[PDB]
Amino acid sequence: SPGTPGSRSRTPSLPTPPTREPKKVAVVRTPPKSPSSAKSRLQTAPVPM
Amino acid sequence: NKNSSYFVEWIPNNVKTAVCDIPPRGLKMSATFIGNSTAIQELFKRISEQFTAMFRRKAFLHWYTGEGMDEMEFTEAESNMNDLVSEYQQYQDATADEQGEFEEEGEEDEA
Repeated sequence: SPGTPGSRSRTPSLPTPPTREPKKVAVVRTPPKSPSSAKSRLQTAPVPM
Repeated sequence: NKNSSYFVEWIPNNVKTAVCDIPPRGLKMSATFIGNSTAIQELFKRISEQFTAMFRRKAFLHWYTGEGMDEMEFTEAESNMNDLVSEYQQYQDATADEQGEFEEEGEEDEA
C-alpha cells in the first residue's frame, strides 16, 4: 500500500475464530423403540348339541 | 441484566464467583475484581502509536543497540503488538451467529 516516506507500521489482522462451518448439530437421531400391533381374539366355549 | 451491552454475548454468563469466610482486617466485608475486556486495546494502541512516532525518527534508539540489541529484533516487536491489538479486534464488535449446514460447495462441472 502506498504511503509516507521511511518506516511504516507492521500490522497483521488474521482473525482466529472459525467461520460458519457445517455443524448444523440439531437433527433427530434416536426416537424411542416403538412397535404398533393390531390384535385379535376368538371366543371358544364348549359348543355341543 | 442492566448492562448486557458491556458483556461478550458469545461468552454467556461471564462470571466466576469466589467467596471467603474471612474479611480483610478492620472491615467486616470487602471484594476484589478481575476483568478481561477488549476495552484494554487502547493501552497497546497508544503505546504502539508512541513507539512508531519515536521509532520513525529513531529517537534515543542508539542506547538500546548500544547494548547489542538488534534493530531488526526491535522492528518486529512492533508486529507482535499490532497482532495483539488485532487479537482483541477479532472479538471486538463480534456477534452470535446461527448454526447450520454452512459448508461451501462448487458447481456440477468437471474441474
